[PDB]
Amino acid sequence: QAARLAKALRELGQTGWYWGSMTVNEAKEKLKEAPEGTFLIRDSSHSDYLLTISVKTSAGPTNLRIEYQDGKFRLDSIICVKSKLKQFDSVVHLIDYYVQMCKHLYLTKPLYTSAPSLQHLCRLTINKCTGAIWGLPLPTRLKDYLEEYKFQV
Amino acid sequence: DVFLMIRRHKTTIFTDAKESSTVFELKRIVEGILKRPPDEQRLYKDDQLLDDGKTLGECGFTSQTARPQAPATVGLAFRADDTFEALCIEPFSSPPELPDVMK
Amino acid sequence: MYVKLISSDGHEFIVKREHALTSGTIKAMNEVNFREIPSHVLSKVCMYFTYKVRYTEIPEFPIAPEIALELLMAANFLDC
Ligand code: NI
Ligand code: NI
Ligand code: NI
Repeated sequence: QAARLAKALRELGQTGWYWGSMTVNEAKEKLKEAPEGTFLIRDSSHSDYLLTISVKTSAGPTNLRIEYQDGKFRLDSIICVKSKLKQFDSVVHLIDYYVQMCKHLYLTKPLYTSAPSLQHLCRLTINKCTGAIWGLPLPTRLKDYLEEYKFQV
Repeated sequence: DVFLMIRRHKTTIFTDAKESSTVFELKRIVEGILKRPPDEQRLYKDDQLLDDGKTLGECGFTSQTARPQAPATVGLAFRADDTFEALCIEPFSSPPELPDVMK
Repeated sequence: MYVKLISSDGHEFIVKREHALTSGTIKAMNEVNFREIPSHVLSKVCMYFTYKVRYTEIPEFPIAPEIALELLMAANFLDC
């Protein structure tokens, strides 16, 4: 459990779109003029939840909390029908799942805190193309790097 | 700002300029780097020769069209004695075939 | 003000010195010759430098799959 949670929060730090202690008001101000689908993840200020997705809808920024229970992440079951909810060990996986599923929850482009490294941008690109890392013409160190973050967003 | 690649033969200059700045002013930038005066330069957008007095915006170099991550190409030709050389830009190298797994 | 970065195939990229310092490698080392980085990779590296400096709402940085593997190696080599 702590080992799994550690891996999940490490992935979340690698995204470049985790805003940590951002307040509710700060997120709305940040997403106010963003295109529809633009999203970020931040800490939830609510006792029952770890994280929140702040996302621009056509009607303004809105918030969807992420539950973390039994070592699994899932979207807010108070807002979404509990029975229709997929559970994930990884919260970046949760986000990636929904981003891809609309390529239900309309997520498109993340709001980066700062410019990602070129290395990381290359990783995203390679991830869009294959999961077969073992077959790539790269040194082991760079394969290890790809292995650390397998998501397309 | 408009983000540019000024290209001649096997030289490429990465630079930015205001949409409101002129072709001539861009030649002054080229002169500072490559040491050839404006009247020994011709600038192009594709095959279209660009007039000194036009702003970059009027030539079709807009902030939407010329981004940091995808700069617009300006071609550059120098004087070659009694004339101008033909506009010529050497292509960048070709990428290899994708690995199979990258399908 | 500017530096020259030369690809393996001999293309010369003239970029603002400030922008080039995005690479820890370049920062550590007027011209730099990259014997192992071809122009289809180096050109995109220079665009990365512009993008990173300009964004330090951050837009997407698109990379063609066909250059992604070489670009990764170059980025890792350049520490950027
Ligand atoms: Ni829902
Ligand atoms: Ni999972
Ligand atoms: Ni030529």
